[PDB]
Amino acid sequence: LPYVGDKEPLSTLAAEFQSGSPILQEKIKLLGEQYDALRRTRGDGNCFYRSFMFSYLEHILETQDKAEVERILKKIEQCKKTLADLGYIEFTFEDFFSIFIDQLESVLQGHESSIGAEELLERTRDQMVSDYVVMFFRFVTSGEIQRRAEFFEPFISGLTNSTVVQFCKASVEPMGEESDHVHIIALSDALGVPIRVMYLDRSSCDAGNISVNHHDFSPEKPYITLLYRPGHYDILYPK
Amino acid sequence: MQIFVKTLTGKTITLEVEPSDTIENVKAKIQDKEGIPPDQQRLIFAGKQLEDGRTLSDYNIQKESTLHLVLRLRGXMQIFVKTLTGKTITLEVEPSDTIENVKAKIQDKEGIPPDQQRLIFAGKQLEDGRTLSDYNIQKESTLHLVLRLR
Repeated sequence: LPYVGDKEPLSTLAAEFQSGSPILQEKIKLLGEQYDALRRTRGDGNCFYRSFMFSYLEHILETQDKAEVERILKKIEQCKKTLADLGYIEFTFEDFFSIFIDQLESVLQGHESSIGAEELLERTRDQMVSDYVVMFFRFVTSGEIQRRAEFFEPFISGLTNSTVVQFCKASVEPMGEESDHVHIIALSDALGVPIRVMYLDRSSCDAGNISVNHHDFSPEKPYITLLYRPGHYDILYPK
Repeated sequence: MQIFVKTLTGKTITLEVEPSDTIENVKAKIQDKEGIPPDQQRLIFAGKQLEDGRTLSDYNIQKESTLHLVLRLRGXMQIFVKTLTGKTITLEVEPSDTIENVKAKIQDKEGIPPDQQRLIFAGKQLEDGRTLSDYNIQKESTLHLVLRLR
């Protein structure tokens, strides 16, 4: 149950399917040709948000991309503003914004806070930091969906039978509420960070010619890459 | 007859279909156009999701009706499954999975014939056509696998 696991080789993935489906054994073989390792994330409602959190912060840790940090802080300001224009009172989201902004700056090396891979791991492995950051991402997602209620409405009405506003309050904002495609499009646009989702299931339309397919979210290979198996996200590391 | 499918990035996919086609036929046509496996799609019309053994007719879908395409990307949820041999495995699931889908996932990992499987939770046998949400089984529950032949 650690919110985010140690780096494992893909052999542990392949051991889960070793005695089972040949399609999956092959897809995992093929996934090994592009990805070295995975980080399992705990399978609660927030696995996509937790995967994203850690993958992005690890990206800024490893890259020291100060320009990416500036850029995303602008996107975060504009989000702050749209939640303002939507009647959200600051005391309902701005604490989440402050916690995340501070994580982001702590991952930049050079100054006092400055943390390394291990303290980032324990921070995202500690309920009382990880959860606040999940919530930050949920509020950015909610903001982005309501800002575009008209575009997302036909997809949301079919997903749930809710209104966009309903959806936002019952499906996006609360802790634990599972995310889906709408959530991902919204967060990726809202923050402007690309995501590659490798889809690992048993589908095989072309017998004997197997590939792993993937869906790209792009507002330049996505530096966030997630493993998805119907129902659950972990983090992938490319070669 | 043509129909259109709108995607969450604003693309519009044009399909050639017949009113008697099933939703699975349409998903196959979408796979050919877009490269999305049919098991990964969710088609929507008039605020309703479209079920695989039903036809365009069944949903009143006529010439140049516009559908909507969402990818099956829901998460997080893992549950445990303990066999009676002390092996515990993890399973990736969704609250909408039928117990049948769950057994097909157990076959994906352990190769156990779904016809042989019985899943126990909370003192009862779990029924093939109900869902994990029917049972209010959430993340990190432990289902118990039991085998019977015939």
